[PDB]
This record gives sequence, C-alpha cells and structure tokens, in this order.
Amino acid sequence: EVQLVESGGGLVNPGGSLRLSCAASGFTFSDYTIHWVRQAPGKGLEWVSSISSSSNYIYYADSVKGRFTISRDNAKNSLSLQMNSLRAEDTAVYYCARDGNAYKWLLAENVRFDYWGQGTLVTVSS
Amino acid sequence: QCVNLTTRTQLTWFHAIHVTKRFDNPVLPSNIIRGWIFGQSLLIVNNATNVVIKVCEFQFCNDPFLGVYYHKNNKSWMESEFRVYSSANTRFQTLLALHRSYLTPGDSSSGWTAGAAAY
Amino acid sequence: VTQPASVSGSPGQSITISCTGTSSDVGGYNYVSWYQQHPGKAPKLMIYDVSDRPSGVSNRFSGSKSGNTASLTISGLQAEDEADYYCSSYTSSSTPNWVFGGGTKLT
Ligand SMILES: *[C@@H]1O[C@H](CO[C@@H]2O[C@@H](C)[C@@H](O)[C@@H](O)[C@@H]2O)[C@@H](O[C@@H]2O[C@H](CO)[C@@H](O)[C@H](O)[C@H]2NC(C)=O)[C@H](O)[C@H]1NC(C)=O
Ligand SMILES: *[C@@H]1O[C@H](CO)[C@@H](O)[C@H](O)[C@H]1NC(C)=O
Repeated sequence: EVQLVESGGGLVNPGGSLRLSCAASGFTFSDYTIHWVRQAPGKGLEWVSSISSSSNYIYYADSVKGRFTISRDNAKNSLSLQMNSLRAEDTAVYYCARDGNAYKWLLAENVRFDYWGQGTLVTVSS
Repeated sequence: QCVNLTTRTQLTWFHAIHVTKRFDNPVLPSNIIRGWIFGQSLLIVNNATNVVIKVCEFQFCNDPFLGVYYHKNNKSWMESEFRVYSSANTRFQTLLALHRSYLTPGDSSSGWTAGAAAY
Repeated sequence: VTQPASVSGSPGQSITISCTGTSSDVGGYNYVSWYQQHPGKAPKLMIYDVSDRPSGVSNRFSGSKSGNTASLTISGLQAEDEADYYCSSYTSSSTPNWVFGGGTKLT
C-alpha cells in the first residue's frame, strides 16, 4: 500500500514561517516526483510546487515562488516544504502527492497525481 | 537542454556498467561509445544515422551525452536524446549513450541505465 | 480553466462534465486528468492522459477531448458518485506550471 503522511501543520501568525513535511512508504521514493497542492477552505485545488527525484528540477507556482523552498531527503524517504513570509492568503489544507508519471524524462510536462496524503491544515491568523 | 546525471557510484580503465552503477565520462588531458569532444572546440559524434564533425564555439554540457529509448511496445531502440551542447556559434571528453526504458523510472538526471561498455 | 459550477441528473443517466481551456492548456496538450474529491477526503485520480483510466477505477468513468474542451463522462450514475470533480492540465504559458479548474459539484 502506497502512503504519504503529512506533518507539521498548525497555527502560525502572518509574517512567520512553517515547515511541512511528509514521509513516504510503499514505493521507491527516489523513483517519483512529488508535488504539493493546497486547498483553501471552500475552494478548489491549487498546485503549489514540485520536486523531481533528483531534486534538480524544481517548480513553484507564481503565487508562492520566492517565498517557499522545497527539498527532499531520499535517504530518509522524506519530503519537506519550508514556507517563509507566509500570509493569511496562504491558509489552506496542504497535501503532498505522488506523480503517477514515472518517466519524466519522456514527458516532463505530463503530470498526474496517483496517490495523495491525508493532508494537513495550515492556518495563518491571530 | 543540458542535464547533470546523478546516482553514480564512486571508486587507464573507464567503465559504464550497471549491476554498482557507473558512467565514466570525465574530462581527460551495444555501441555505447559515440564520440569525443576536444578543446573553439571540435565535436566528433556518431549519432544514430550520420557521423557529424563540427568545429564551433560550443557551449558544452557539464555532463554531455546521447540517449536511446527502448520502446517495449515494438521492441525498438530509438535515439531520442542529444544533449551535448547548448549552443554552437589540450583536453577531451568521451560521449557515451544512455539507455532509458520502463525499467528506469525517474527524471532526466536519474531515470537511466547503461549498456555494458568500457574504454 | 473553466468548469460548470454544478451538474446533476437522475440515477442511471450519463452526465458530462466539461473543461474548457485554451490552446496552450487543453488544445495542444493531451495531459488532461480528472480527480474525484469526497467531502473531508483527499482527491482520487479517475482519468489521466485525457481518456486513460487507472486500475481500481470503475469502467463507468471515461474521458474525451475535442478542440479546447475536455470532458468527463460518467455512465450509470450512482448515488455514490456525488463528489467535486476537478479538471487538471498543464499550461505552457510563461513559466511552465500546472492548473486546476474551478471544480464541478456532482449531485
Ligand atoms: C549542471 O552542473 C553544472 C556544474 O555545477 C557543479 O556540478 C553540479 C553537479 C553540482 O555539484 C554543482 O554544485 C557544482 O558546482 C552547473 O553549473 C553551475 O551552476 C551553479 C548554480 O547552481 C553556478 O553558480 C555555477 O557558476 C555554474 N558553473 C559554471 C562553470 O558556470 C549547472 O547549472 C548544472 N545544471 C545543468 C545546466 O545541467
Ligand atoms: C514504437 O512505439 C513508440 C511508442 O508508440 C513510437 O513512438 C515509435 O515511433 C515506434 N517505433 C516503431 C519502429 O514503430
């Protein structure tokens, strides 16, 4: 069974920072690209960022680019996302999802999300 | 587009095998070996169809290579990648071909293997 | 990426959910996928590469594409199907990124 478990959610003040992370199991971590997607309460899904298996190819949504940093530890099967200078607008449930395309060397642009974690809520307010 | 290869074991003999995973193509003073870079610079590369010899102000990749994709659908080996330089307006480097297949998941930097070769 | 706010129909009927984008999103890229989200749960992948279906997904779900509009068609509508269906695609505008549609609520 393929699983992703998000941790590190909680409540923070605006202007602060928070590290999220999720552990992977049931598959070879180093063979897949993993994406973060967020869902604001009552809203739809918004893609946040992605990190390739080699960590050489990293993409961010323009809305978070320059503030968020994504990194992965293949040895520990663990993915982390560091959110700096966050705002009320960033309140959302964050999920980490496994890219179903195991062959990013063929169609890098082709993205699907085969497995999703439970997700963790990040609230920015005081 | 240039890409740096990763997932390689560290340890004149040059090897490019995958059991330990190697792909030796350092800069020195199954038709895996395709060509050489010398240096304006000289490029001698045998691609899937023609032998190409050019001298240009090449901007070579830090880790240049060619790649052949294996299509299980028709059992066909086809050359799909040419990542030697980004531009072409005493030392040399050997150009090796990579193999990519359904057995090599990952991205452009790690989703590869190599056929037995040495030099 | 534009989707209907909501769709509905009697049980047993076939419902089509449209997803309209542009040439840089839907027209020139057959990378459209669909996800089913139940309330309080993470979304599941139902369709990918426009029409392909993951194992474990019932054969009542099929995708299609024409022009700049992608569609998800659900045959034999079940009560179980009530969910928010999101359309996802790759957009090549400016810096490469991926987007979702508004999400269609199926009742
Ligand atoms: C490919 O690699 C080159 C060389 O970078 C070195 O080798 C890498 C594998 C890694 O270990 C780096 O930390 C090493 O420095 C990259 O070229 C350098 O890129 C950095 C920015 O990351 C830049 O500051 C350096 O000045 C660049 N070096 C030179 C000579 O210009 C290259 O960006 C990597 N990516 C590609 C194009 O494949
Ligand atoms: C083999 O199949 C692949 C994938 O459909 C295709 O791209 C390639 O051109 C085919 N080659 C031959 C010789 O049929």
